[PDB]
Amino acid sequence: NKCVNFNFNGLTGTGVLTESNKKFLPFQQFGRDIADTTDAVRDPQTLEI
Amino acid sequence: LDPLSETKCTLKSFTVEKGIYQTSNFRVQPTESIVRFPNITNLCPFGEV
Amino acid sequence: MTKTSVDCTMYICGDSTECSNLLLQYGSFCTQLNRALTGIAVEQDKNT
Amino acid sequence: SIIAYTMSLGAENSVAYSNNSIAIPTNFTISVTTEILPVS
Amino acid sequence: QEVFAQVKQIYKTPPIKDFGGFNFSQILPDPSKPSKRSFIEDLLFNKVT
Amino acid sequence: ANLAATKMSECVLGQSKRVDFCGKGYHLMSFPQSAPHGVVFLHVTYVPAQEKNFTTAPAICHDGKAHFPREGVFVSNGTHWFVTQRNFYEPQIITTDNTFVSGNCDVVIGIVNNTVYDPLQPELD
Amino acid sequence: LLAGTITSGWTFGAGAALQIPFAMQMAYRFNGIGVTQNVLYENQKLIANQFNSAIGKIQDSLSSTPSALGKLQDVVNQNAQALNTLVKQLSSNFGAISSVLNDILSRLDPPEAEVQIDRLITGRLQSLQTYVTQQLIRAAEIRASANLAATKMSECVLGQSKRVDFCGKGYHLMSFPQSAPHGVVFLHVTYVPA
Ligand SMILES: *[C@@H]1O[C@H](CO)[C@@H](O)[C@H](O)[C@H]1NC(C)=O
Repeated sequence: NKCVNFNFNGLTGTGVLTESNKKFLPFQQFGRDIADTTDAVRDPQTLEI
Repeated sequence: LDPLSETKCTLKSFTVEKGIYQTSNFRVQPTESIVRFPNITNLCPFGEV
Repeated sequence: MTKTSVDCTMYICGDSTECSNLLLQYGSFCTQLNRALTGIAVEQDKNT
Repeated sequence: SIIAYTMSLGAENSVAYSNNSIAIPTNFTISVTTEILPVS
Repeated sequence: QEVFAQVKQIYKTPPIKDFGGFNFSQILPDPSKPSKRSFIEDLLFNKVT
Repeated sequence: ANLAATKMSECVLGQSKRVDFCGKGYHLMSFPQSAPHGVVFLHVTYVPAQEKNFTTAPAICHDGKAHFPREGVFVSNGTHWFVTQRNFYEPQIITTDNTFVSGNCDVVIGIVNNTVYDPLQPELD
Repeated sequence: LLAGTITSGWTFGAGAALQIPFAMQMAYRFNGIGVTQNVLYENQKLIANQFNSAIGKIQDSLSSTPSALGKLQDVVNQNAQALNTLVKQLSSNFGAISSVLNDILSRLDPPEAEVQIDRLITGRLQSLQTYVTQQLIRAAEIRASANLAATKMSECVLGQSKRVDFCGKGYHLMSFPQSAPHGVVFLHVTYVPA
């Protein structure tokens, strides 16, 4: 819940993250909204969406 | 593979309205490249060399 | 009015496979310029 | 000072419809208006 | 404004729809307030997305 | 512009039963004048006022017959009945002239039994 | 706009609202088409059970039949379509090592990092001017729909219009409106000899 500049496993971006009910697949890394922009992130060190 | 799908991903639908649509273009492919220069009849003096 | 319909990859490039390999990264302008031309051919018929 | 308000459409008025009710005027009145339109 | 907003005074309709025999209800408002809209209207809003 | 060309071909040069095309109100005329880079149209019109509540009944009964009007409507003050036009009050006595007859007067709804002066009988007297 | 069409007939577009019982009203809207007043009063119910059956038939159309609200959608589709077309072009390098800026800076030194960007620009602005010129026009057209409608409500709804094929098919009696998301849908009632 803060505007931030982040790097997730080499993926770098800025924005505000939030806890999300989304269900990735055990291998999937990051979802992209239409326009293929970064949509969300499963956080590595706990692998949470 | 089949053209009913040559469209589908053009429109990006797994359904196709009644009606028509347009996908691609036809254009024949060529062959038998040709070159026919003029009568080669003005030569250099090599035998005289 | 007379309906025209165009094959961009034919005009900009003229059957030089080299070219089209450049237009892909100049984007999707190629399509639109057609879509706006079909959207005419559909109406200039409707008008009649 | 300043104000911020929702928009008033007009004066809420009600009419006396009835199977036996009409209304007719008795004196006329003229109006003059302006419809400005561009040409050039 | 040029289309729907011709008038300046907002009228209403009485409860007594003894309007000569017709049943205009299918257009008049719905006091149940499905957004104060009418029947032949609401369809036009849900039948479109 | 064309729209502004139509008005000086419809509203100025003539009368048009259309509303909100030659101004607000029942059109009567339209005097135009100029501009630097446009036109102006001065619309003269007809704005009703000084209303009055009346009571209606479309048709009338007499001799068991039903008579209707020709141009205008039927109204009544409390006891009398009169006929007049739809956009002005200048009432008249009902006659066999300003009306006409079709059918029996058992079907029309909202009717009100009345009498009819007829301008021939005394001319026989 | 309807609370006076029914009630005030059509006197609500020339000044004050003069009432009428909607029977004397249709009794006039017939006097325009060329029907004598009898044909209404003496055939009212048959005229009534028609008007009321006339709507349900429309219910099905707009309640059961899709494809009946096309044009209003062919407007939505485009405006949103070209939009994504603008969102999308932002991943077309337009002639550079990428379509992503922060990287291009984070990989080079200014000099080329400036021309790289000097190209990316030269297509975006071209991307925008394109969308725009596709958004003016489609916003001009929609006007002709409006200055038209504004001339339909002004005539068909607020009154009677003798114009054949303006308030629809037939000697027009009275046109009733209803609204919509981005537009209107009219209910034009007419006369049809049989
Ligand atoms: C008129 O309406 C009243 C209700 O206000 C009703 O009692 C009466 O029967 C109606 N009569 C006619 C002729 O419309």
